Amino acid sequence: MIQRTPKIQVYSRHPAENGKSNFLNCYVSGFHPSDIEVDLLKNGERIEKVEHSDLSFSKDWSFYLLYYTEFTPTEKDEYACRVNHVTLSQPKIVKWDRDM
Amino acid sequence: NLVMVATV
Amino acid sequence: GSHSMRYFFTSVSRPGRGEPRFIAVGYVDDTQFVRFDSDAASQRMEPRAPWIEQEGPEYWDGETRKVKAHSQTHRVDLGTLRGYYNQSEAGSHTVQRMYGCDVGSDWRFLRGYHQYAYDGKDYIALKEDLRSWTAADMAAQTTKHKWEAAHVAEQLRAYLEGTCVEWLRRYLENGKETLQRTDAPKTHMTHHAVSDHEATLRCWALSFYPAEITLTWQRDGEDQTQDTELVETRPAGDGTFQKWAAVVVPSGQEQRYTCHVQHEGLPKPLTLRWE
Repeated sequence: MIQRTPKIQVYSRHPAENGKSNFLNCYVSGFHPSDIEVDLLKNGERIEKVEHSDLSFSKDWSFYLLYYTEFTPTEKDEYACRVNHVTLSQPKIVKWDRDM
Repeated sequence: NLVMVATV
Repeated sequence: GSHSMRYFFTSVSRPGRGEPRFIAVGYVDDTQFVRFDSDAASQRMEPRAPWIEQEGPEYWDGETRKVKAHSQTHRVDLGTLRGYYNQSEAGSHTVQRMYGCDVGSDWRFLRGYHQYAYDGKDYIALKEDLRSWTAADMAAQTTKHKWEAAHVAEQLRAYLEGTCVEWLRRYLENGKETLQRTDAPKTHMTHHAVSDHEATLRCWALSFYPAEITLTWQRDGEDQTQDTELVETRPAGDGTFQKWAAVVVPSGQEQRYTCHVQHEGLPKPLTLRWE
C-alpha cells in the first residue's frame, strides 16, 4: 500500500508576456495512488475549462499528469494550482511565478 | 501496435 | 539515435462504485500517439498524435479490439490479486503494466521489456533474455509458475522482436517530421536578488525534444551538485520539454558561476556564464 506525495510545478508553456495568450501548466508527478484532484486558480477561484493529459507513470511506478488551460497573462491576475492527494494532510496551493 | 493477454 | 515504443496500462479498482478504471497510453520515444480510457465516450483506441490519425480503419479496429482484451484481462487480475494477498473487497487497489521495444540507430531490435506492478510495487517482470520471469515476492510466484506453464514469455518475445519493432519502425516514418526531430534547448539565464548579500542564478532550457537533458552549475569550473536546485524535466504541452537549475550566489561572485547544457540537439555543450 505504498504512498507517494505529489510533486507540483506551476509554469507557462511559453515565456509569460502580458497581454499575449498562453497556456497555464500544472504538472503533478511522483504520486501514488492515482486518485488526485488538481485545480487551477485565477485570483483564487477555480478555472472551469481546464484539461489534463492521460495518466502515465515513471520508472518507480509513481504517476504524473499535466493540467493545462488556455490563458492570457496580465500584470494583476494571480494564478495558482491546488492539489489534493491522500499523502497530503490538506489541499496544497502553489502560486504561479511567471518570472522564475 | 498492441500485443493474448494472460492473466495473473 | 535509438528509438522506443512503449505502452502504459493503469488499472484501478472502484468497489461499490462499479467497473475498474482502465487507462492505456502509447508512446514512441517521448511522444504519445494513442489513448484508451474506460471512462471516455468512444470506447475506441484514440489517436493523440496527428501522424497516426491517417492509419486506417483496419488499424483502429484492431487496436480497439486488443486494448479491450487488455482491459478485460486487467479486470480479472484485480480480483485475482485481491485473493493472492488476502485483501478486503472494500479496498481500492492499483495495477500497472508497462511494456515496449527498443531499436538502435540501425532501427534494428535492441531490447524488449514487460513489467507488471501491484500497488505501486514490482510484481513480476520479463527478464532481459525474454525467456524467463522475475517474481518479486511470494504471491507473484504463483503467477510466475502459471505463466511459465502457459509459455507466456515465448509469446511476448515474439511480439517484441516482431510486431513491436516492425510497427515501431512503421510509426517512425508515418511521423518522421515529429519523431526524427531534435529541438535543441532554447537557453537563457536569470538573476534575482534573494537579498542584498545574495542573488538567485537560474539556468533555463526551454522547448527541447527529446526529454533527455543535463543541466549543471559550476563555481570556478567545479560542479555544484550539492548546492544546485534541479526541477524535474517537465512537459511544455506542445510536445517539447523544459527544465531549469538554480544556484544561490553571494552577491559579487556572479562572475564565478557558469551553467552547462547537454542535449542531443546541441552540436556542442553550451556554456552559459553571467558575463
